[PDB]
Amino acid sequence: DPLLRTGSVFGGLVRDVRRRYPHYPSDLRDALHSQCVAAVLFIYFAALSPAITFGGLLGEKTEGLMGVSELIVSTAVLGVLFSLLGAQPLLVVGFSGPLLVFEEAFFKFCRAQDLEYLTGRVWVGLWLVVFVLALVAAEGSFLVRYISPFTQEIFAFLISLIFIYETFYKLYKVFTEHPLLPFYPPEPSPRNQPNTALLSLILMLGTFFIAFFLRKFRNSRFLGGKARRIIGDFGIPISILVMVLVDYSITDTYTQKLTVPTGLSVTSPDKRSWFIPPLGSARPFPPWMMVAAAVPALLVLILIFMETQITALIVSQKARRLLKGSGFHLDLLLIGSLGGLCGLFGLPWLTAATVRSVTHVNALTVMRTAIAPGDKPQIQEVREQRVTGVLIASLVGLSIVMGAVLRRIPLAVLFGIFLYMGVTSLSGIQLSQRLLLILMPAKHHPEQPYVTKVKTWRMHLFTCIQLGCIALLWVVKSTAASLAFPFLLLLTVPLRHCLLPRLFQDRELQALDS
Amino acid sequence: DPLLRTGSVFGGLVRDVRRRYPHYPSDLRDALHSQCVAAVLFIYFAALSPAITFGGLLGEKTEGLMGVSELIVSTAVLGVLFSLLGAQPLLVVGFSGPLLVFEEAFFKFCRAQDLEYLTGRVWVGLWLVVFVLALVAAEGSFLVRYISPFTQEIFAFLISLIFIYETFYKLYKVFTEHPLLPFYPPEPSPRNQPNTALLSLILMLGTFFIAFFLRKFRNSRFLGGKARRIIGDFGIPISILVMVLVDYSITDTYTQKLTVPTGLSVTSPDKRSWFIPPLGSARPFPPWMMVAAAVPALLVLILIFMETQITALIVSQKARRLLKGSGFHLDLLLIGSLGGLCGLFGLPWLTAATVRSVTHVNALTVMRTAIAPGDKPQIQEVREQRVTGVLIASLVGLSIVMGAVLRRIPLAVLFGIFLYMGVTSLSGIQLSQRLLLILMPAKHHPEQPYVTKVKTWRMHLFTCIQLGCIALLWVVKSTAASLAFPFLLLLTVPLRHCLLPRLFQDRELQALDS
Repeated sequence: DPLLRTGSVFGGLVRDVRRRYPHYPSDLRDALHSQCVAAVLFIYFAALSPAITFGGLLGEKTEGLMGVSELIVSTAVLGVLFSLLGAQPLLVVGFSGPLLVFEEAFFKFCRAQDLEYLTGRVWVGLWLVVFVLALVAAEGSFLVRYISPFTQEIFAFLISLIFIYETFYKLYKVFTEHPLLPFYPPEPSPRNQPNTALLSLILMLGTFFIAFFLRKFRNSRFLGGKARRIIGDFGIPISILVMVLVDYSITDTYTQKLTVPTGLSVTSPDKRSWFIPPLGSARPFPPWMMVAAAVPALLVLILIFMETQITALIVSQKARRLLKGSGFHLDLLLIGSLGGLCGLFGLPWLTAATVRSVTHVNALTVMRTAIAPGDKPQIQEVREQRVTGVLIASLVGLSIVMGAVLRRIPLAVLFGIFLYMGVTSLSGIQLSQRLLLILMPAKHHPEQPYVTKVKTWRMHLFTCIQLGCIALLWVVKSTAASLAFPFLLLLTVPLRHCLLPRLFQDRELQALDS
Repeated sequence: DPLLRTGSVFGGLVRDVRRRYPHYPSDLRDALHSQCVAAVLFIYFAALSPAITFGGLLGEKTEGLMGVSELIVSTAVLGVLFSLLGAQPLLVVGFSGPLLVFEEAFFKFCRAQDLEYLTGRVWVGLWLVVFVLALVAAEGSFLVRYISPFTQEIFAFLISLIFIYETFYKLYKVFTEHPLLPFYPPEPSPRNQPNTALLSLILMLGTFFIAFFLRKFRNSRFLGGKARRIIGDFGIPISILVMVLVDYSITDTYTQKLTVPTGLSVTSPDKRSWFIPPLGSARPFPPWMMVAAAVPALLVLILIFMETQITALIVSQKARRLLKGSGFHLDLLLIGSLGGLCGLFGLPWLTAATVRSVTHVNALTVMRTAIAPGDKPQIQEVREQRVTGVLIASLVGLSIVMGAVLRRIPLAVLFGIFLYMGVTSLSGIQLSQRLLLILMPAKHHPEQPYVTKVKTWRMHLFTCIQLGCIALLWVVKSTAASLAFPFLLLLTVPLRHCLLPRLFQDRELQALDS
């Protein structure tokens, strides 16, 4: 009962510490295996590239005050500290879309009112620290009890679908940068190049298909059991290596490759330094802004709380075989305090990433080797340890000096890897199965509890409502009112607890939503 | 059984006629279905393109005396006549590699000795007619009882493997014609074009994958039974149409498309006409050549007999559920007589095609709709009829006036179709399963009779001998002694009946070889 209220200050934090910390030597010792190396290799690539993309976007939005080096430093430090001290070290922290939206909105507001951006960020971070401390001290993290699988399913489905859409849009942009022309006259990034878009498409599709086939090879009957396990664990590194070697042989064609800043320096050394004074550098900071910085801090608190808590709920489901324990009070305090203290040095705030954390958990799952003939395998265990997260964060931080190795990797392989991640993230959601059941005839449906106890036409209405909510949320995100997206999602909790009981019966709701 | 000897002249032919002809109205009536249209559409494309390729090669070899129009006319006429009068109308006649080798060798011999090529062909055809008549009149087609599944498996495996190899070599040649260059300066088929090789590869792979996925969609549970059957039957036409539309939308890049001669005319109107005089056109024909033309007639007879009878054996296996009957004496007489009479008009000889006939039979197989869950489907029936063969031959003959429609179809789609055909032709051979069983561990082998009654290491030696024979035959085909390939295959019949019993026991041989 981790969500019960105890009635004493900081009770949940003490309970989480006492529950999780004694397992520390086991956490250190569980990392001696060959699967952990493959997980590290996969998640390092899964986590490095979004940092570069969001750093480029952030540098574009904020006129070069924050860029790629700041994001890399923040990711490395926060990931190392969280994996060393967190109660759930399987979460992966990073940047996200809503954080970028908030940063751009706050930059516009600061520019309009003739205020300094970084000092405002400092005061926002201080207020966020105060609010998070006050929330944790009152055991305010027990409201996660009211987040039903309704909201979790909506959130996960929307996030994964958006992930896939952005991957396909990134592929599409190349076909407009390097179009297919009749004539290519002979001649500062290159533009209008031959054989580039088609080669990128081929590399992406090849990486995705090799990864998928190697993953399917695990459950086959060829070769020995040990060889099958070893080859299946290293499927994605093998795909990446094979496609990189294929691309390396063809040297006539231009392909875009990874770029990483060299050296540990701030993006704009002329404008700012590493430490941002809280009282103003060139101008005095007005006290009214110091007092009024609470509202953006409130918005950041709501965003971080929603994202982190929903991700922790999704990761710690009962069907995923999580044993050592979960922390709902310690992780929130760590993330909030570190984010608030990051404001002093001009670094962006971070939150737990849903797809990255789910992929990290999936990479460490060990299935039963005694697969029943013609039966879907069942999870045997999950390797709980802290070494992989620390290693991933350290590699992300250390990538600034490994530019020579990284400049040999094209982006299409990463596109294929992202496509595989997004596709495999959608197979763990009940909404996906209930959505596939629409096409199938009513007599082939499985023996799930929402099929036997619920009429066929009363189960499709639930899916219709969920899809309507997902579409409304996506539409709101796409328009100029995206800053209200974290609030609107929070409005699906009353909907399940105030309006759904008026339509569905209790016995139908208990089996449909569980 | 049709392979017994009766002891009276033309006994087998009379028995075949009396067995098959009464089913004629059923043969006409069984063609009223939607699957027959899909079969016609698939096999028309499967049969048209090899005619064009072999016509080009034949025109290259024989200095324009025989080309594409002659091959098209011969294919159309012989296919129509055979499908109207044959005892097994599911065979598809056409040209093949060994026939091309014999034609080139005979052309070289005629050029060396200063003789006319077409008159020599006329006399060779007359001697072939005489030999085939003498062979049939003595019930000489009872020796097919000695062709064990050993030889049939070797032949089918070699043919399909060569098919796949030629498809991949054609793709490689496409790559070599239009290389990937750094610069493409602007300046008789086009050469050194951009975006051609990669687009051709993409079209081939897309066609193959769409066809495979639509074939797999048949056994799923989505949609109704009628919709599943209809979509599965038309999988290959749908793939072709989709990829043709995809290629048609992109109008910037050059891709090679089907070319077909226009009009019904001989390839070289100056050199020759439609009728070849048997006594010599410009020079008297020496009688010694007339007498001595028997040896090439013997070679042609051996080739046609072997390949046609092995194809008829493969098609009429007991596991394929053939009901109406088979003809081993009527088909040989028809093919031999038509080939011999083709010499007078300067047309090439034809024989049954193994891959084409197997594909035609597969396209007409109806499986049981009551598929057991998690079980391989069982064949329900095969549609026996004469309409599809006549329609395919008529379409092949008529394609000389449909050039406008055909000039919009690229060759990469046909490459993908050929790849699918060659891949699906290898799944009906026991050698394929026994070759896959090498990789699997000894405890996962199925309950086939060659697993229970034969030791594991004594069933791998059989496969090793078969693979050695296949490799030796391929090596012989590749070198300059390819003209002896039909003989060497015929030497595998004594090997199974004189030497294999000295190694294997009767119990092992009876289960390993049917």
